[PDB]
Amino acid sequence: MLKKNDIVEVEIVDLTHEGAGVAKVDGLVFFVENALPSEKILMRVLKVNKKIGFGKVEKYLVQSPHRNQDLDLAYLRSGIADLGHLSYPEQLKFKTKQVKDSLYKIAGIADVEVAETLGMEHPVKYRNKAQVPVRRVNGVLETGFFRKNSHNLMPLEDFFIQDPVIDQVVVALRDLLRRFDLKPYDEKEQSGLIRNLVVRRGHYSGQIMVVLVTTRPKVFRVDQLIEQVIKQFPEIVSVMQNINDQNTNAIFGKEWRTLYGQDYITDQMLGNDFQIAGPAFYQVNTEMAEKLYQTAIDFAELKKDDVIIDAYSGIGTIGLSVAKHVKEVYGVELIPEAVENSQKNASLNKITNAHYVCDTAENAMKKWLKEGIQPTVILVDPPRKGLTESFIKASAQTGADRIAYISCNVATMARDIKLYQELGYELKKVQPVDLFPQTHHVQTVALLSKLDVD
RNA sequence: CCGUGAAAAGG
Ligand SMILES: Nc1ncnc2c1ncn2[C@@H]1O[C@H](CSCC[C@H](N)C(=O)O)[C@@H](O)[C@H]1O
Ligand code: NI
Repeated sequence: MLKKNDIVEVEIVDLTHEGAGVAKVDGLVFFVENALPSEKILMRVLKVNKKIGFGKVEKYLVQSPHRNQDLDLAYLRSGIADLGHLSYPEQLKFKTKQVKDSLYKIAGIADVEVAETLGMEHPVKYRNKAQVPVRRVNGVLETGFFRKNSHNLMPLEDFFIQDPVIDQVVVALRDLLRRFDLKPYDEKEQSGLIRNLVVRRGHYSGQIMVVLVTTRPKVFRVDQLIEQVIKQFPEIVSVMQNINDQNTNAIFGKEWRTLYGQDYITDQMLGNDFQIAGPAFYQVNTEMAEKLYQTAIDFAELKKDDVIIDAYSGIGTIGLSVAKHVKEVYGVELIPEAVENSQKNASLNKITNAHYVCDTAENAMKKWLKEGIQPTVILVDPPRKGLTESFIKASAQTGADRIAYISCNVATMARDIKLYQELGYELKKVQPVDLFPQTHHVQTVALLSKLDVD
């Protein structure tokens, strides 16, 4: 039978969720990276069980017409750009296909129109944030990205999909951590000082926050290292320290300190100014977030008398960008630093009709139900894991006739939609947006609508 | 799920 690195000619017939190539081999399904439909490869088997297997391209016999390369002294996987070998138009078609397929396979919904993916004019160098691990590799302190399904660091200077300024700051920081001989983190030995570098840069403002993620409070010569980097990049207005002392894959720990300047940067979205703290979420592709937000606004058909609840509000980018053309905005957030951004961001743009709280989304709804606040619309933008049942049910009991659900994960979105249908919400429209070009990730906005009156 | 373009291990 087929066993580890036997060699076999196969033809790819489809692309998985992750963008891996599917091949059939004598009853078995094989998954293989950097192989597009139509391509014929010699395939070396990596592992094979009963049913499923994994394979690697030994040689390309015939390459797809849709392959990029061409481009270009790769950029070869790394982890960053797992759809980068695909031309950009086929990326869009793939993401549209992924939304239809999940809607059907999980929600059971065959009967809805899924618009084609709204692509990016220049789908490169788009990321306003870099979270870079710092490790010891072949003697030397290195910045880079983990290989898929590993914590094997691949040294890197060019990151392809990042704002190129962020790239330079990371390389400058790397050169300064070598020269001041600061000690990189080691996961196994549980030793060292420098765990991660985080660099965020305003898309419109150009203001940079640097975060040093470290295992301990004390960093020898930190002020001298700040002074050097601030000389090279005078757009740096914030240098912060995060202390993460735990054996965990979470990048950030509990404690934050300001080593230099402010503990926020300012950026603009939709002509409103927003202050952004280090641990607050901010969409990593601003240009496309602006179209995603606009899309959500147009789906929701707001009027001057509407009362919006902004669940999972963050720093209130959605909330406050609708606040001018509605009656009231009510927002719930998880982490204080972001709510205090919210209240300050309201103040900053002279918005009196937006009301933020700290809480879980469920409780603020419970409090708002008892308080007598009657919302017309619900805007939710949850993380990858989606919504909880408890939130879905509490949201459906407000009588809100419209729900705009913004999602960065179709799997959970669909599950959540299926629930909302059993509580009298019909899925009216769905619009994928390409927030993460060259990756398998897809951003969607779905509009949900009250039929029943209950 | 902790867990955030990648994100082992361990819960
Ligand atoms: N159960 C819950 N209740 C309220 N907020 C939550 C939550 N779970 C996660 N969150 C928060 O919801 C946010 C999702 S990110 C959405 C923020 C917004 N689009 C922006 O651009 O700023 C995160 O900040 C997260 O901390
Ligand atoms: Ni995925």
